[PDB]
Amino acid sequence: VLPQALYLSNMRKAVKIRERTPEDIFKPTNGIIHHFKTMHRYTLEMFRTCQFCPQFREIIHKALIDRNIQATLESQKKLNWCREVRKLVALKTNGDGNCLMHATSQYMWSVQDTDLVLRKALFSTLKETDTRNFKFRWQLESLKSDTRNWNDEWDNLIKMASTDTPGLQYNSLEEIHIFVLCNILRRPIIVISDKMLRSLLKVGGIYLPLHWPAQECYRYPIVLGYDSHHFVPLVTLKDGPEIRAVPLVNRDRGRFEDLKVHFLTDPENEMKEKLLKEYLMVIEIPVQGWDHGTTHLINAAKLDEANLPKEINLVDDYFELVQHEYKKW
Amino acid sequence: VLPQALYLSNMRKAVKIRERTPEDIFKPTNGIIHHFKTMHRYTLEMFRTCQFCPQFREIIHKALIDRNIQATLESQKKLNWCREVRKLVALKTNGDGNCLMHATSQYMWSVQDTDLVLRKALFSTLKETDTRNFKFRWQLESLKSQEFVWNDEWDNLIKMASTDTPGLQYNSLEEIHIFVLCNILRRPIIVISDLKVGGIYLPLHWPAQECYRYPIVLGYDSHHFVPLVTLKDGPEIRAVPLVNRDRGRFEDLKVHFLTDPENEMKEKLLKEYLMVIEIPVQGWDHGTTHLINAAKLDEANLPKEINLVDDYFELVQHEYKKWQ
Ligand SMILES: [Cl-]
Ligand SMILES: [Cl-]
Ligand SMILES: [Cl-]
Ligand SMILES: [Cl-]
Ligand SMILES: [Cl-]
Ligand SMILES: [Cl-]
Repeated sequence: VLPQALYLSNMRKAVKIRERTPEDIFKPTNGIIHHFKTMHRYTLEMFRTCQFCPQFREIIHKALIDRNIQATLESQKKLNWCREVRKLVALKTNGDGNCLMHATSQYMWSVQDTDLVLRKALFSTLKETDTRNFKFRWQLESLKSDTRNWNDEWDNLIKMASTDTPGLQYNSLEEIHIFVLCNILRRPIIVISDKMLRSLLKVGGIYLPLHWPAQECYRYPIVLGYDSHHFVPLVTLKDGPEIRAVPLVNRDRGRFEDLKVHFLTDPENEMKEKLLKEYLMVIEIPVQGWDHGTTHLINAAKLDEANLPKEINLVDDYFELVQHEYKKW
Repeated sequence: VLPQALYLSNMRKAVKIRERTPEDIFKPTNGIIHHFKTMHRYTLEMFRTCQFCPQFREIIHKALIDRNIQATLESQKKLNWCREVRKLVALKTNGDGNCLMHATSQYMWSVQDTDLVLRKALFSTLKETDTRNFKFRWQLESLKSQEFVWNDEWDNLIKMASTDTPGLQYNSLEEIHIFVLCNILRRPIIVISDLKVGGIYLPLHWPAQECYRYPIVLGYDSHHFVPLVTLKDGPEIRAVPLVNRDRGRFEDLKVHFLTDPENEMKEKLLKEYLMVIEIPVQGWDHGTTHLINAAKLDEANLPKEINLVDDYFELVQHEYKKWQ
């Protein structure tokens, strides 16, 4: 019926978007990490489906939405658990070992990382610059959770970022790769991950571009979901009264558990709340208490409004195809 | 990722093109046939797959070209027999029973008739307009058959043009439907084949001055129509021959549904409705050259907004750099 998956809606447009990305990268010569000049500020929003009928809804949802990860994260009260906030929806992402990049790229630009532009930029930073501060931060985080050979393990993580064949086409990436990536984008990344109930994953949590001053970074996050070694973007649904925000804590039975903030130094961790407020637009939302009567204020970060112009938006072209195809029923 | 139909390089743009088509149909009050205002004057050409690594040249062909029908028509010496004119290539067409329209739509607009705009336009004329003259021409052509072994036949032809389920999804179409179609387009249709569907269909319900004088060219084999488009950019003549070699002589392509007075002036009619040129070709005696008639083919002219092969071509170029 409709396209069988998003990218088919305007292939020429996708190519145009992809072709713009490597030209937006600025490569300094004073040792500052390479980074995007403008495109990191873009954000996708998904269109509403409620106006359509179940046979149609079904084909749009089977086409665009990863309903398996969406159900897993919702059923654990990790995704879409606050009544105050706008729904997020998981978009299908290719599972080829480059999905961290495909999901990040879709969240901003509605296309996956099929030219390997983000993957290469990550590997180039890891391979060709001094990474001593990234290494230190990762050592600290490694020791907060046998005999470690630091040099050998660091070299392996650099190797994992390469485009070389080893979830089979590329090596899977892990936390440090997310942290380096957010510094290339100058934009925080928040990962909502599958995780065992405390009564019984470490990739979940908040990655800040700490190698830049907050004033030089975009202050709405990219929001990804993670499950079974797979990343997806979790994009906001157009709707208020509900507000665009993502909670920065999870429920844990009758208490709350802060999302992990990754790769901090010790003094940063002491002023974590202050740091979060610099790099994100942190608001407080009242939620129902699962121990005490009434209510508890929790921190959340504001999410961006859709700003990805039509001329670079597969989702807009997709929706216009939907409308055409719809009115014929 | 190299799509199997030109339109899929940009499905959003395909929809825009299809949406333009019914609005371009003019529907007179005085009983004259409904007809396109402007869009009938568009022509698609295919891009060259040489000037690519033959390895990659071959990836595109499996993607876009109906090579089964190209080889059949070429081995029968009907398609691309003449070494003096440009090569024509058969584009893949949906075989759902609406392929006459999918092929015709693709030749002009690079999209298939998937909203049924042309198919509905045909049925509308046959079920609404009067068609007295069409039926007469059809009777005359039908009675030329030297032997006959008969009149619910006209109503069933009308029914065949409907969008009703028959079998494929739609009823297959025949010669008379081609003739009505060329008059809705005000543009000749030429069908290359080995149903005697092959030949030339002229929009004779219109004076030639109101018609577009480059043809639509289709191929036909095994109940299936495809467009035969010009391959873009050597120095061969941009024209389709109006004869074939047949047993050591040149035989004219059939011209369909003419009246007696029209038949007596067939060559003059061809010269009014087409751009006829007289070109030299090699004889069977290699010491001899012959002049034959050919009709000029149009140059590619689909504008930016609804030009689609350029979008497909851009995809190809991006993919090829990554392939080098
Ligand atoms: Cl776990
Ligand atoms: Cl976490
Ligand atoms: Cl020849
Ligand atoms: Cl011969
Ligand atoms: Cl013929
Ligand atoms: Cl001869």
